[PDB]
Amino acid sequence: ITVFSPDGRLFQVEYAREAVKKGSTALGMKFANGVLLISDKKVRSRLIEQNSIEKIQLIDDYVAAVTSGLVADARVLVDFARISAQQEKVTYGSLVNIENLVKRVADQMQQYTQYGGVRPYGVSLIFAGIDQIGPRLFDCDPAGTINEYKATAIGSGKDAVVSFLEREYKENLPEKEAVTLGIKALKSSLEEGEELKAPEIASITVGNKYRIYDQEEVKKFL
Amino acid sequence: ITVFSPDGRLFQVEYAREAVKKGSTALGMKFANGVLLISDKKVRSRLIEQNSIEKIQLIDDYVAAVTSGLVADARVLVDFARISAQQEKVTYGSLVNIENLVKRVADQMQQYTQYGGVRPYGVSLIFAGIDQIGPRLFDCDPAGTINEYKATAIGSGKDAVVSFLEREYKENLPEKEAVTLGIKALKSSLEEGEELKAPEIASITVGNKYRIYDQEEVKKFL
Amino acid sequence: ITVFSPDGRLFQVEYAREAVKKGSTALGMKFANGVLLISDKKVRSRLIEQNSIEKIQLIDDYVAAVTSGLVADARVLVDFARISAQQEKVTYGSLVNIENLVKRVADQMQQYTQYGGVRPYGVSLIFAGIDQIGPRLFDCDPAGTINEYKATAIGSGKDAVVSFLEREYKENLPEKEAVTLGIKALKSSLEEGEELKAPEIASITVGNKYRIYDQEEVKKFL
Amino acid sequence: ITVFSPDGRLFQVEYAREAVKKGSTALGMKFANGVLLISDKKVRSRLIEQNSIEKIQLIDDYVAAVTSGLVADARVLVDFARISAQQEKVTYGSLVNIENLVKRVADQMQQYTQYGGVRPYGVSLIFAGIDQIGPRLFDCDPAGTINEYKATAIGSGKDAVVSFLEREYKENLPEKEAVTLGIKALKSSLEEGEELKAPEIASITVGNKYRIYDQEEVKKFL
Amino acid sequence: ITVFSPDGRLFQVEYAREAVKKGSTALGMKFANGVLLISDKKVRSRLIEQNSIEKIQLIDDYVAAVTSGLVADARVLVDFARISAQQEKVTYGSLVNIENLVKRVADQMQQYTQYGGVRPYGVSLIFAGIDQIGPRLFDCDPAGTINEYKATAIGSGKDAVVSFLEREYKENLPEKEAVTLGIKALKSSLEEGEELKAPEIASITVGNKYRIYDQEEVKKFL
Amino acid sequence: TTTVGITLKDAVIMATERRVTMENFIMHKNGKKLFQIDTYTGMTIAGLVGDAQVLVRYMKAELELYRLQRRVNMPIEAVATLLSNMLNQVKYMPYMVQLLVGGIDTAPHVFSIDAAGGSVEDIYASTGSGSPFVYGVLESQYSEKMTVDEGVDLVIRAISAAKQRDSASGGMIDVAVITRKDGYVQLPTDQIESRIRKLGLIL
Amino acid sequence: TTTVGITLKDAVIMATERRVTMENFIMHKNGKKLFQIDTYTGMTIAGLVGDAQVLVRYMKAELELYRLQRRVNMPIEAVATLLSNMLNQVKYMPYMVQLLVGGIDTAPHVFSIDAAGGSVEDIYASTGSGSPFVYGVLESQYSEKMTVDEGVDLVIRAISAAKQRDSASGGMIDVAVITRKDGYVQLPTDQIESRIRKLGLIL
Amino acid sequence: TTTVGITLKDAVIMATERRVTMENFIMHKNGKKLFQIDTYTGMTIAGLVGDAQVLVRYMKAELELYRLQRRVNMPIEAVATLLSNMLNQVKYMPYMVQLLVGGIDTAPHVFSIDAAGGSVEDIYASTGSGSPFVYGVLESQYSEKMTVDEGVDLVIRAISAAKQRDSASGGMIDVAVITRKDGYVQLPTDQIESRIRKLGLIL
Amino acid sequence: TTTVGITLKDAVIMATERRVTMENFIMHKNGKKLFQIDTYTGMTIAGLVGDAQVLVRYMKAELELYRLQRRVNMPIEAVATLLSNMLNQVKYMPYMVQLLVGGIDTAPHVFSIDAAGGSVEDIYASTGSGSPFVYGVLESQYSEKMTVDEGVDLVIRAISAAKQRDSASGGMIDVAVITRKDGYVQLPTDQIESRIRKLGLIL
Repeated sequence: ITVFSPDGRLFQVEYAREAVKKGSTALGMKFANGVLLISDKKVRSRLIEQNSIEKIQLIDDYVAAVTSGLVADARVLVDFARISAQQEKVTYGSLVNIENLVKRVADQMQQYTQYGGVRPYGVSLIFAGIDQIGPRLFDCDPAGTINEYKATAIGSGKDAVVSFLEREYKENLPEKEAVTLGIKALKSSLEEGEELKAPEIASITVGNKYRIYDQEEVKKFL
Repeated sequence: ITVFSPDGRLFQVEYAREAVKKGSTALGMKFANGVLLISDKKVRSRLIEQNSIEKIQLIDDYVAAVTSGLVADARVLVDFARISAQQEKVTYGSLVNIENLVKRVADQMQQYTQYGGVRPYGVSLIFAGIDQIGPRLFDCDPAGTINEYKATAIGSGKDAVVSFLEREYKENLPEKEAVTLGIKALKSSLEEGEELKAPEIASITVGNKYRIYDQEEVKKFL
Repeated sequence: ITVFSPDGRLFQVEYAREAVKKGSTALGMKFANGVLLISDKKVRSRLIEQNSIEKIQLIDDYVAAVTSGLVADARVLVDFARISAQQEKVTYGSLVNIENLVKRVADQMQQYTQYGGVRPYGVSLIFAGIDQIGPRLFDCDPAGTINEYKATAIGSGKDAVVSFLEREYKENLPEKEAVTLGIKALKSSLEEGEELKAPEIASITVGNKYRIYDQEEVKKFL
Repeated sequence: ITVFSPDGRLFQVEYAREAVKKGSTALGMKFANGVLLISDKKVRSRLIEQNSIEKIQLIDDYVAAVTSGLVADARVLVDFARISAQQEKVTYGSLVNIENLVKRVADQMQQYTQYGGVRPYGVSLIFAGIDQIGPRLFDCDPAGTINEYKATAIGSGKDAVVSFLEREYKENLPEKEAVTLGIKALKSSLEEGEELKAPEIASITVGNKYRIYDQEEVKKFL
Repeated sequence: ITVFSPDGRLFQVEYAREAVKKGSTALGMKFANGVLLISDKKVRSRLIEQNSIEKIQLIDDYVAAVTSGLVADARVLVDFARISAQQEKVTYGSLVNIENLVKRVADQMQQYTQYGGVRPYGVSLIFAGIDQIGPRLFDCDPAGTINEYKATAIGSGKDAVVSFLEREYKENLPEKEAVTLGIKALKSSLEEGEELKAPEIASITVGNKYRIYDQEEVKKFL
Repeated sequence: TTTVGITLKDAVIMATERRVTMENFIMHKNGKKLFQIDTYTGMTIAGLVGDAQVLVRYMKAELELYRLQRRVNMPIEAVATLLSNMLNQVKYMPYMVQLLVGGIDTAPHVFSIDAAGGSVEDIYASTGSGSPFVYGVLESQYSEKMTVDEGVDLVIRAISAAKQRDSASGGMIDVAVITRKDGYVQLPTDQIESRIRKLGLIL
Repeated sequence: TTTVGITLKDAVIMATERRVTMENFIMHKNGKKLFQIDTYTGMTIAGLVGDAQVLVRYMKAELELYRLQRRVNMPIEAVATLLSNMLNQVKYMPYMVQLLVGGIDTAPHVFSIDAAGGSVEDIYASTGSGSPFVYGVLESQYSEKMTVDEGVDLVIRAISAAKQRDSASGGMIDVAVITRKDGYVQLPTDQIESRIRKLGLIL
Repeated sequence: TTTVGITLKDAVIMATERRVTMENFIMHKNGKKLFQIDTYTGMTIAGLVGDAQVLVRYMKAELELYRLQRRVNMPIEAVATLLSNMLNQVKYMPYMVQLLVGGIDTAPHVFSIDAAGGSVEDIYASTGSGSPFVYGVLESQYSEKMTVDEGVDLVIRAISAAKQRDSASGGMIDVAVITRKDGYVQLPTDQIESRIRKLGLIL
Repeated sequence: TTTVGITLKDAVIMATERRVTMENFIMHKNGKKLFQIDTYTGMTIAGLVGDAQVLVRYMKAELELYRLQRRVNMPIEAVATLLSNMLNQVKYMPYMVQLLVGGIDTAPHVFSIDAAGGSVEDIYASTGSGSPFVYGVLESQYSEKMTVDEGVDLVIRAISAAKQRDSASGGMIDVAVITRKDGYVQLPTDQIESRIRKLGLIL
């Protein structure tokens, strides 16, 4: 699990990544003075309570995450991120750079790829928020590898969504236009004939706290 | 016990789930201001005591669980939920959101899928009760995966019962009509010519504490 | 040892059950205001101190156990049951419900099927006594699975003994009639023309302590 | 992972060195009263935020590192090095010889080739800075082997860059000419018809703190 | 790694010795009132600093060591030797018998051939200096085996150097003649026509501290 | 503080006042010092407030846990024994409390527990600074043959007497009656107030 | 220090002054002793500055975490229970503080918490060296039927009186009003000063 | 010891004297009590010399680590908060110090921190045995509208008055000015002496 | 005890006496209080003998280790920082000592380190019961322009004066001079006696 192959590969980590590819698609993008997240939900049965166990999880008022891959692994990691954010705020009085929070989470993941008696987390996360530097968007994978982005995606439709954004994405769009772009990007990832039900959507702009779009505001984009 | 396969699967957890498909069938469903649970059981012998029968366990006065799979594993997780519920009541003076209890139980199960030197719990659980949000119904599986439901089932008859409920379930039924619906649902999971003996039934409504339907009250629904 | 098979089985646990099957037959039954245990001695060699390494063991004055399977594992579990009874009595001043004691023993057995680094106990037990609820009878297997009974058996002759009790067992018998039915049941488990030589018998009724029958008292029943 | 082959090789360490060969190219060289570092960047797409996940990492004001191989493993060593630098400064008031810091990092890497239950770090590092002896340039590999250099390289283009420097390198160049030579050595390692996108550059001269060339400073070389 | 073969061999320890056979040749010899070390030095690139990471290492002012095999492992053993020499000096006020230092080092190596979850050190050391007994010369191998010598060698040229000294060595040579016998002996171990570049040389005589011969002063003996 | 508990034939009556002081400084006129901790079990608290509060939370939790596990209520003597073990285990860093435990199992029981885990059963008991005054009233006027309504009047009298003479006692009087028939029943204030008038008393 | 918390029909009003002393030495005329710790929850601090400030940081962090985890604000009583558990756990090595916790859940609440974790709910409470003077003003002038506006004037008076007679109190009076409709609102300094004038007071 | 920190429009000015005593015994006439701990951050130290010197090293180390990790300087309030957590965590075995922390982030700030971790922001502050004399001079002559040259003259006066009256203060006055335009700059000794003369003073 | 260290342009001179007492009881007339601890570094010791002897052994061992590891001598200020960290780490169970550390790196340095790890650089310093007397001689007679022979005479005067007035000081004066050209040189006794003879002194 912590073993190099002859070519220098960590096969357990690359298998952890296969688990991530099975999760549903989520994306984030920076726009003029803000950042947003959009999560696809395949919600299934009418017997489910849809009003809970959400894909977009607030880490605090200024930072949110969405995950893909093993659901239980993901929850434990989101818990870790919340607590770790709180420890930083207690220590310094605030959280100046979200990048340090993402590194602490990614360090926890890296460690489960290096020590024996433990498997990697089968998870990918996107973190989005505003710190003292500005709006931020990062991703993080089973290995603890991180990147900061203008736009990005995770889950089964990752590659479709990113192909679309490479062509279509422009910096500094208004919130409404960015949401539209995102909704469109997400649609591109679907099988044709396959329709897109109520995605989760959340955004934040400089000077404010996160808003989660209510079920009504999301429709106006579908 | 904690290894990814090339396709990102955790086979030990998938096998622990096979253990759950062998247990007796239980179900829960929300109704008008309330939630109930119904458990089947195969008592073989007449030499067995009925009434010490350990199925539908109260966690506290407002929360109950049924389980399926390995009965000894299940008993350990029900003790964990009981103690964990008490620790929350002592810390905050009450239990505001049953979902946090279910997460602690599920987090305990996830860890046994991640750390070596230990096997997963071969158990699924349903938790039902009332908190500040209202009536809740959750399930939880060997991986520590949880969902909130309108109605659900676990055990060997799971698939039939869910199919039935998917066609027959309606919200905001009166308790009487819900219990009746649950009994029909459970009966539909049986062998042909196989009679349903007395199941356990428990319900709770907003502003009350759990009631266990006694031996004779149950019989009225058969 | 702590591993699921693809069908969800714990083979080490199932193999520990095989060692239990090789042990001597014992049984217990509830009767009018009481409960008894009968244990087939199955001795050989006039060189052994008969009436020394007793199969029926007092846990306290109100609770006894009989075991089957590996004798050394069994001794360890009985010692654990004794210390665990005293701990409860020191804490609360008395032991209100024998089931909790049985659960503590069962939990210790369960742990040994879940954690690597140990094998299960190759032991089954019957616990019989009187608590604040009335006369009690439980059994407990290598998995830490437990049941409450009106009558039950463990060991090589279990199936015959249960089969026989399933026919002949009547509820609220006088002690002397209960003991006879028990000797009857135990005889039926022997191979053709095999001879039952002095079992251990112990009994207890509400308001008294246990009595172990001595050798002269058992012969009267043969 | 901590095991000798019949010829006395540590294959796990050699496999970790394979991972290092896939990393992006970087180099350092001492010049007149100074030392510099230049890193190539495998730039994903325009969606990647460039201000970010720098290849050149300052360890303190007088010391910097650049790494190649597993990016999460490298991040962990770079954190370790920063803290280890601060611990020396607290202990003695300053950091007299940079080689003791590189040895502390290399010791930590050496351990992960000797104790079981961990894998080696899949990382090589170049450290460059000024101490009491003067300008310093070391490298460090997955085994914890260290060398001091005049000029050196790591990553995929290592062998190309090194052969170029072996012909082209001259001691005591002025900074401008050291940088120009470095850019040349990097271009030498590129696939024909592939274009140098614009590296990271950083230099330090005696008496001074590190400078990180900005994008338009690097432009005058590309 | 800590296992016997049927003929009572420790193959991991035999394999660690294979690593040692690959290092550069070094030798030590006692002469009149003194002892010297000479080390073969594989220069091998003009981009390497010809100054640091020496083969001859001072343990304290009166004791030096030279090593062959895995360089990182060697560095860790030398650090251990240094700290261990200081511990003795603090405890007793000085270091009476250098052999005890060598034994503490050899013990730490022996331990890594006996306890699981670690591999041996792939290192041989020669120690030389002066103590109350006089000039000392010891070797130490992967097993922790030690021997005291008049002259000895380690590295790929060991057999030739030892051959040569076994023929030509003479007790009580003056320093210059000893150094000359030493150099010749090192010349004899090379491949025909391959030239001896600048070796490291250090010597110590009774009532003095070590001196390291400078580049120019070595050249004289070539 | 004044608390009292008395047993009658098939009943336990427990009562307190409500004053919370910091030395002479009356912080709260109306603190709570009487709790139900199980179906047929009450507890009164005296001594350091944070300690007593922590103990009431623990006992609520453990007796609920215990009842679920055993499927019967913890016997009153078992409750006193549990508290004994708890307070004795930290005797050198103690909960600075006096406790009364009262309830019905197969009979009525009142237990008095001290800060070192000493537990003694009695027919009646009183704690806090006002307890000597209550012991005066009780010695003089208690009878084992009293009915519940007489019992209730008796404790109102004892605590009113205590309030008159113990400046660390005051506020409305809290009464609970515990029976097998009706369980643990806290009396409503208007009903306590009404009795205070008919008896001829104050606060 | 002087701090005060009052409940009214659907409001909580909390206020402090701002003096920080070391013995008689006025080091800071203008420290902060009133904090919002959740959407409808405020806290005032008295006692050792370092300990109180550590508590304020914890509480802001824990109430934020709880809210994310539970998706509802911690009930006010739950905040007080939490603090009560935390302070009692370390009662022999205490946070040397008095705390008030006030806010709105389904009803207004003010809780007073001591250094042993004794927590008691009240209609009003006051802490710090200036609190006995506040208690005098409130005994005489407080009414459950006051409006927010008159409650605000009440606490300014009470704290004005404390400042006049307690040399460890002084500086600008800080006021916050907590309602369901407006959340936690700190009254601006110029509004408090306007009130001081209208009522005929100083500092 | 005497140290002082003042804020101005876009400036912080910090200053100390240099005397190190062991009771009455003047051991060192020129100790250092003012340090740059970050690009725009200074600290002054009073109290036990070993504790203070240990803290100066931690803080230089930690603020540099943080700036490398975050790519921006630790906000001044975050520095006071960090110190405040450190000192409180060991309050029963404390660093025996008073600290001033001063600098610019988006604005000038001076924070005073005590041995229990209490931290309060102020417009100006002073620590050490000489501080009450400084507070006299500051009350009388400080104005928020002062220029930097005036502020520097002000602190020389305040420290010169403290040295005249506090025998545990003495030696050369040390001054640093902190701005965004120029960072932390310690004034040269000859510049301070020149001002001492122009103002009509000594030592 | 009396010890002293002085800096001159390119030299450090350190010196001690040798009396070891147990109160008034002169146990040893000829103890050693001055030690070379590195090529260009000396240390003096005052205070508890066992403590100070343990520190000398650590310092000799650590500075030699550091030198082997770094291939340069530890800078004098680094030695003082090392010591300062060590003593402070154990300040509530202290080494009961006062230390002087002197040497030449790029410049001459004297540091004085106390039992809490407080370390201060100065041009000269003295420790032990005899130090006040020494400080009198140095204040009156020290000049930064002195030559080595003059500085040597000065410390002999200073220590001779301390010996006359401090009964816990006595025995032969020990002197060492540290320069880059010559390293640490312990002056021969015969040469010190000759200077005592020359200068006109006693003991």
